[PDB]
Amino acid sequence: STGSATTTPIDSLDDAYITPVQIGTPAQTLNLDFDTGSSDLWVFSSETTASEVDGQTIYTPSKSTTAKLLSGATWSISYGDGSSSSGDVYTDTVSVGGLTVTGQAVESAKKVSSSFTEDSTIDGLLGLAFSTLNTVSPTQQKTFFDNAKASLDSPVFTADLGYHAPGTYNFGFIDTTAYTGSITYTAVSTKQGFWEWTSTGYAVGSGTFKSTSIDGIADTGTTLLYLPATVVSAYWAQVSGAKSSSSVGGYVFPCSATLPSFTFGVGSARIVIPGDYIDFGPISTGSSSCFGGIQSSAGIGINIFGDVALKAAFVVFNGATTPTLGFASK
Repeated sequence: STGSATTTPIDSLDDAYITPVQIGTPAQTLNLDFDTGSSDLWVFSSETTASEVDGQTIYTPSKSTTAKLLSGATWSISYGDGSSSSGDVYTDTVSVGGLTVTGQAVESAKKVSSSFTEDSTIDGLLGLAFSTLNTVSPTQQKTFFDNAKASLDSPVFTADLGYHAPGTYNFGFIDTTAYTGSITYTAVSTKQGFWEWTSTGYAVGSGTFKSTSIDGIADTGTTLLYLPATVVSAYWAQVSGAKSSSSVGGYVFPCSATLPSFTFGVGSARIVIPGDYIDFGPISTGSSSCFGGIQSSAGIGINIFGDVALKAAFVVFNGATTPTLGFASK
């Protein structure tokens, strides 16, 4: 089997991407944030505290003839941005782009933190990291991909995120028309539950490539590119007037600037992030200070190849017995 679904930016900045997901019988379609940095499929629901729902579409398990309470199971998750959610668990039928899993754990939120409430466009998350990170207790549950894997034509999924445009998540096949050149595959460590790999270096604009190992995670659920402070300083030094602002929470730059590209290495291959992808717009409405899309990972404890980096590539998440990642230009 295979599946193929379009993923759409939630706003004009590509702050996140939503993908429609069918849950239950009859189908209830929710727009979920596919997150290769976490491993829980959780949704706003008829159980979510009413004051914490503000425009999201909810899953109502009592209206699904295939929903079953997973007795005694609870979940609770905290994300790197400080947001969180928790609740109980049903199993139900879940379909993505024509690919169906029966008995998928659907984590129903009883509580969500303010940032989730305040984002009416995201109805929940669909985790695509390794199932060892799933938070369901006392019986840990599998991700949608883990449950689908054995049925897929090939044990892979691909992320093809758009810049200010829709893109595609495919399951079970590699669309050879969706990228240019060849796909370069690179080793993955699953020791922390992430799609963790080592980039071979970077370049800023037209500058020379610096060969240096940068361990980090391929994380579709993180907006920006978080790299070591040395690398980030080297980037922003090429932008007149750019500075790190403690009050804003990162590097800002004059909105009048033209940003240089940023290249990262995948083995001997190179992925180029155009400068425009690194512009996240005014820090507040009407400001001429703009927020940068490359930020320091110092204090986060891990480097994160988030959407800014991944949207410059066609990315293969290879869930073979020994997982690997593939990157191609597009």
